[PDB]
Amino acid sequence: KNVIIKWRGKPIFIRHRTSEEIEEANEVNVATLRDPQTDDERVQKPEWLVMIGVCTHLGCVPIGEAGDFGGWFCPCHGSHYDISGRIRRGPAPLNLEIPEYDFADAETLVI
Amino acid sequence: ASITSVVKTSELILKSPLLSKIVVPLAKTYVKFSGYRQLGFKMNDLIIEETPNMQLALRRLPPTESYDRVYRLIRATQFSLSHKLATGNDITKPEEDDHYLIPYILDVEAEAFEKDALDNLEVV
Amino acid sequence: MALRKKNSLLNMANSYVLDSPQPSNLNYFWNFGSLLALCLVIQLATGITLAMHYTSHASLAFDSVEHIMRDVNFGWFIRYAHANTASFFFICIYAHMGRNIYYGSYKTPRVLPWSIGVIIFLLLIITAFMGYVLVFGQMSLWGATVICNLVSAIPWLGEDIVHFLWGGFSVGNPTLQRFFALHYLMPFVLAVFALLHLIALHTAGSSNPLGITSNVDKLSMHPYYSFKDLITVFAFLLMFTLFVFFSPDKLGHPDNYIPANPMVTPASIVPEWYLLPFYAILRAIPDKLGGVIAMVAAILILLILPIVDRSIIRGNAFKPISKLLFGFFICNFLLLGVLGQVHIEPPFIVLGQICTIFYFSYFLILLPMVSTIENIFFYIGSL
Amino acid sequence: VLPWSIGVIIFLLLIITAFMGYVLVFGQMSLWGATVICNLVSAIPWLGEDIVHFLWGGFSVGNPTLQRFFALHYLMPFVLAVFALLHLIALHTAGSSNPLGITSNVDKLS
Amino acid sequence: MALRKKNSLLNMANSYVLDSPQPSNLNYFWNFGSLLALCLVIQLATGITLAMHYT
Amino acid sequence: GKSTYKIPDFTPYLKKDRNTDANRLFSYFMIGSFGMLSAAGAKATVQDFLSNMSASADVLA
Amino acid sequence: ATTFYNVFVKRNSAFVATILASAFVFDMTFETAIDNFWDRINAGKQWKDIRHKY
Amino acid sequence: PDPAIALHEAAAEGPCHDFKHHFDECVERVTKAQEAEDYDHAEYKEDCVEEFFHLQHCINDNTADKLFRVL
Amino acid sequence: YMGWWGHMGSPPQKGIAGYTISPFAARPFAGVVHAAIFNTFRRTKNQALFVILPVSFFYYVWTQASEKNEWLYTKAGRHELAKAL
Amino acid sequence: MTAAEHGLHPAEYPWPQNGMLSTFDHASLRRGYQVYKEVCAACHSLDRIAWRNLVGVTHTTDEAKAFAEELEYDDEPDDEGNPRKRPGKLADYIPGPYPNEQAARAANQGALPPDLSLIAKARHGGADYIFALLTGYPDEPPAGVVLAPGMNYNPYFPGGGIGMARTLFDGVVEYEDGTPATTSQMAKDVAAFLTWAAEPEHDERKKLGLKAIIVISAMLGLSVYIKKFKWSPIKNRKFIYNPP
Amino acid sequence: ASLRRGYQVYKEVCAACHSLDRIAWRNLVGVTHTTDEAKAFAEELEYDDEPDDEG
Ligand code: HEC
Ligand code: HEM
Ligand code: HEM
Ligand code: HEM
Ligand code: HEM
Ligand SMILES: CCCCCC[C@H]1C(=O)O[C@H](C)[C@H](NC(=O)c2cccc(NC=O)c2O)C(=O)O[C@@H](C)[C@@H]1OC(=O)CC(C)C
Ligand code: FES
Repeated sequence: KNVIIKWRGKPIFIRHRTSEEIEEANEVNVATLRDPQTDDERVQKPEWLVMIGVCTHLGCVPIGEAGDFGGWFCPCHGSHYDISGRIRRGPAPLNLEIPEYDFADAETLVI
Repeated sequence: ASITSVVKTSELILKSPLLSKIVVPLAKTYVKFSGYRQLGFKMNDLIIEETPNMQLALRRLPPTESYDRVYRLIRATQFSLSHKLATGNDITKPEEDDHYLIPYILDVEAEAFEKDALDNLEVV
Repeated sequence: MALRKKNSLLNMANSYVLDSPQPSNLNYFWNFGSLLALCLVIQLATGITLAMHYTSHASLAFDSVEHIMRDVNFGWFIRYAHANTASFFFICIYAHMGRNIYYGSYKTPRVLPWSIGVIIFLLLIITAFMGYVLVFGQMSLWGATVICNLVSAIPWLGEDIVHFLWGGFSVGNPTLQRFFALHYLMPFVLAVFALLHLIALHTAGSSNPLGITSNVDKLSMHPYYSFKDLITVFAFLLMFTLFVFFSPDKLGHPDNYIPANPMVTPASIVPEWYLLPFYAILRAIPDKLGGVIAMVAAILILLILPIVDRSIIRGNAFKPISKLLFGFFICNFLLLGVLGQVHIEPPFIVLGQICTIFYFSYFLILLPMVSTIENIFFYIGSL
Repeated sequence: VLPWSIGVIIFLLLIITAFMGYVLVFGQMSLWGATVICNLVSAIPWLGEDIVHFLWGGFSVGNPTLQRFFALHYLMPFVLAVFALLHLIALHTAGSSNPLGITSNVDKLS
Repeated sequence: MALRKKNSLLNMANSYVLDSPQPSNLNYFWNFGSLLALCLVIQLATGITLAMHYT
Repeated sequence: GKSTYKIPDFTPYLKKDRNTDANRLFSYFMIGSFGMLSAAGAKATVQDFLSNMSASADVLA
Repeated sequence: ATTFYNVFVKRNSAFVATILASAFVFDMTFETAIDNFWDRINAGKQWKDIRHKY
Repeated sequence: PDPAIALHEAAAEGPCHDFKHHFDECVERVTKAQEAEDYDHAEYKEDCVEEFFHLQHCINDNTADKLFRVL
Repeated sequence: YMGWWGHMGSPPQKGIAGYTISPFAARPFAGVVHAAIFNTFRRTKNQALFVILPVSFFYYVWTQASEKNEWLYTKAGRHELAKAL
Repeated sequence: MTAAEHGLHPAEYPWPQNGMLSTFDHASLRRGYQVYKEVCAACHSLDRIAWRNLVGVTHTTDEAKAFAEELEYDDEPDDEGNPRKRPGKLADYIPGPYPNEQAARAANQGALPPDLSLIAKARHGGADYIFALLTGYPDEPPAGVVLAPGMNYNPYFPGGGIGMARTLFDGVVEYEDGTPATTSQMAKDVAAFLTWAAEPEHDERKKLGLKAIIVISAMLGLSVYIKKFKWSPIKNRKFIYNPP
Repeated sequence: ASLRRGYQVYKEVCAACHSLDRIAWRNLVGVTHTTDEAKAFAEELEYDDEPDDEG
């Protein structure tokens, strides 16, 4: 599941990623990525994808679970984000920004 | 810039035959296009005077030359505000465009530059 | 002795607006000074009036400007007058600076009025930028976001400074309230500097289009320049009228009539037209910090004109090569303006870089070369 | 006389400035102060009522009044600073008086 | 000639705050003028600051 | 060119009827028209501009 | 014509009074004249032209 | 019925005939290209927007004044 | 560098006689038609090159740049755009 | 950018109000309000316009009060502090179809219909853009355009895909004045109406500008005579120099 | 310690009729209560959120 938390007006996508989702994200060779990053750089905890859910192209909010890399699809110009929230296809230049988030408890994070 | 600089550089150019052959005709056309003669000015009337050196040089002008300069400036100011040009005898002919002020300012500056040099002398 | 000379207070007015001795041959380009004074007065009158109807809270700002347009008697006029006069202020200020560059008003003995002038020009930019934000439309927000994120390029402290100016982590209510206070204040500071540059000028008096002394032939400021200033006041008011009453939105950007939305980014963020040349200069440098420095340097480099102009003659009236160079400089400054509003696409990227190099090379290379050569041509040519 | 006379105007501007600033809080004293003080203007014959409504921007003290007092309270201190500077320029012709009331032209200190 | 006297701008500051000739015997009641200047500055500083937070 | 008592030629600009009241009156008609429009314009400007301070449409409602 | 000058122009108090009275008259008449002109060039367009239907 | 329909048709057959034919030929090419297999796995998919804009821009230039004259 | 009336800082003037007539004695618009036509023609002709040269050059530059830009973002210009990025 | 990405620029139509001396056609404004009320108001708000604004522009006071009185607005709470509704008055603003953005987007497949009070000033093109957009839906999108789901092709809208479907069809409105309600007629009327909504001072502003232009022109003419008059002693000055 | 006791009086007696509208839960933290105690007080109440996706 992916949650949408407003944080400074901007939406925050929080996905509770499954084991096989993590695996799917850890596949793509870093080499072939507009914005080259691995999931380990993005998440500080593999079960908590926390991103700023604003598309890096112009600034629409991607519809999650949709896409072609089954992560997030920006409907505006058709840019596809990953399960890491990395850009794969479409006009968007960068991967979906990661806020500064810390796990105060294992059951609560602050953003 | 200093008038001294302008004068020295000009003399270097006039010395070199090659340089003078190409520069002197240019400078003559430049002055024709400049069009200060069409307001009845002599070249030297255009030099910036709000400097201590230039004020001193103007004070050293012979009375006649000074009175004539004041007339040319007033006449030119009047043509400027009327948007007219000089006609007839008011136009400065090339032979009348004499460097009446250059000798005075070169003496003023010679002293001022000597003073600066000598302020920096070192007994060996 | 006449009261206007005897009484100390009256004497100060007298020395500036009545008995002030002026050259008798100032042309129409000497009238932009008084037009800039008129712009500054209109902006204070309309500005103070808008402040009586404006609410600086971000939940209400945009709505308060709609209230001004729709409900306040003549509010449309006061709003459009204020917005358009800001454009006219920059037309007049560019004209006035252009006049000063062409006629060598920056040379001794007028380096001080010129240098204070460069600061007036910076304050006007800051003032007009902050005023733009107060509407809190989309251009307001996205302008403040982008411009204040340039400050992030200041090393080490940049980020901290930005958050301090915004009063928070993004442009929001705190930013809007503080820009309102400062935008109210800055025009008063600008008026004080305008008055200082005049006091500084009073020692030498106005330059004139011939670049010679005017000490030989002076005319009282009144009535001659009083009545000459009225012609351009009425010419200005004709232009003002055409914009304010008949095309009030011609100089503006429609995006500012959409309320600020932090999510949606506008199609294109371009500044107000009068900032466009500096924006083009900034885009020309690929480095973020480099770009900011270049943009500020594009204004501060005017402070070196007194040094780099090596001419023994004041102004360009008599200098055909300098006039051509100045023509190219002014047209390049307009091309920079146009390049500030195109998209960052070929072939405008390289063109913008060439125009930026030309802009700086005027001050650093060409003006020193050309002014040196003209000195030599005047001397040889008149021998 | 001239520095003194300009000073009397500075004193009036200070009263107006401080009165408007008091209104900006919009507490009970703010409101009831603006109500009673601006209803004194109602005593001006013939036009008094009209002037009050014009200053309030309405038929009672409310939002329009508050917004306009904010703008003016911001501005008035700058006017007051200019007059303060004018009374000094006026004073400069005679210089300061002194506690003996005699000339000081004989014995000056920077 | 000293810069503070030569330069027109500096000269105005000079004539008011530095070389201004004053009587030698002003008592403490002549200090309210500068306190009123200080009040006016504090009111501008605090006032402009409040305006950045006031609606 | 030399005599200062030979006043330069001003005939291109001198009005023949220069000392008539008609002549002065005309120039004051121009000045006065200009004063009239400036007064009418200032009244219009002030009245329109200050009306912003009268109750706005929402208040009047 | 001397008479006109002497009465309305010679004293500045009279001249300024004449200018202000003229300004008053101009203001009033110009308002009325523009109103009529504006109504003729915008005929059948304004609310006053269609109001009669209601 | 809608005046615009007639005016647009008239302007397409008349002063904007070259642009009409351009757009038509474009459409023919694109439809044919879409008909062919392994079109979905192509790099560049051609549209007809450019030709459409040239046509519409032309039609509008020839119609604007005429249309507002009949309203 | 500038004084005031009475001591303006002119070098001493002597030998210049200045003459003028009253504004009421002059035709303010004397020879205005001649000036508006012939004088303005003269003054414009003399300054024409200093305006025409830079304006014509920068207009040509802009025209070429804007036409290239337009062409690059057409279908025909796809390939040249791809190389330019 | 591609012209697609910019949107086709709208034609310049000769609106009644174009022209320095031209007001809006108020009969068109009234017709345009009827289009807004019967078509646009389903999805779009007009939040900055009050019922009082229509009075003496499009409607008499009675007609506008009748429109206001048909609606219910939030009153001040009753004496037990329970919420209450009241009938609308002239000072009320025209109410929107949706309570908030989220409701608006949910009803419009994610797209948020903007408020139309300023739309004529908030888009390049103004009335021409609104007219072009409403009339510019082709029967078929140009071959090769891929529309996102819930998008409609419209060349005037930047990007081409707009979340608003074609809405004006011949006879969706029945005008009360017997004007044939063709797509083009309704778009012209509503575009005029929205232009008025964005700039309601337009008629007054241009009349005062006519007065300003005339007076300022006269003062400019006079100021030039006066300048020349006062300067004539300086322009006419002549010198005779005798070198001493 | 008196402030904390006073809050308990406010909460159990005055709050029945009187509001304390200008004080946020965060204001009690490090004055009368630890962050945990204050969050516990806040989390017991319901406040108006932004509308859901159906508005
Ligand atoms: C049932 C829905 C619906 C109706 C009916 C409707 N609209 Fe819209 N409109 C929308 C939606 C949704 C958008 C936003 C489209 C987008 O952002 O993709 C929109 C956008 C607009 C825009 C702005 C497009 C832009 O540039 O951002 C204008 C103008 C507009 N509508 C006017 C009208 C007018 C005028 C009418 C009818 C006379 C109308 N609409 C009828 C739903 C509607
Ligand atoms: C509010 C903005 C400004 C106002 C009101 C203003 C006003 C004036 C006035 C009234 C004058 C004398 C009359 C004239 O020459 O036009 C003047 C002269 C001057 N101004 Fe400005 N000015 C402003 C901004 C600037 C700026 C930005 C500069 C320089 C960058 C500048 C530099 C000068 C200089 C050098 C002079 C002397 C020119 C000369 O007479 O030769 N001023 N200004
Ligand atoms: C040099 C003087 C000034 C300049 C250049 C200037 C410029 C601007 C600009 C450009 C805007 C944006 C206008 C818009 O698009 O709506 C604006 C808005 C504003 N200005 Fe100024 N301004 C000046 C002086 C003042 C002053 C003295 C005040 C006094 C408070 C003021 C109050 C406002 C207010 C309240 C707004 C917001 C309302 C609005 O947008 O119209 N301004 N200003
Ligand atoms: C902002 C308010 C004011 C400021 C900042 C101010 C400042 C000053 C200063 C600095 C001086 C010279 C030093 C001194 O004698 O204390 C002075 C002198 C003076 N002030 Fe004020 N003043 C203000 C208000 C007033 C008022 C309200 C009046 C009169 C009602 C006034 C009348 C004078 C007079 C007459 C002098 C000359 C006194 C003398 O030296 O004998 N001032 N003021
Ligand atoms: C002579 C200078 C000034 C005086 C005598 C003055 C006086 C006052 C007074 C008496 C109040 C009521 C204070 C309260 O009880 O809370 C006040 C409030 C205010 N003043 Fe001033 N003021 C001055 C200058 C300024 C200036 C320059 C600003 C610039 C904006 C300003 C902004 C405010 C604001 C925003 C408030 C309301 C906030 C508040 O009440 O604290 N003041 N002022
Ligand atoms: C009332 C006395 C207070 C002194 C300052 C007031 C103003 C003042 O000095 O006015 C003058 C009329 C001045 N013009 C000139 O110098 C001038 C000189 C030569 C030729 C022309 N034009 C040619 O035909 C001129 O236009 C001007 O407009 O400068 C303002 C900016 C001043 O405002 C200030 O600095 C204070 C503040 C409002 C900026
Ligand atoms: S805005 Fe996200 S795809 Fe273009």
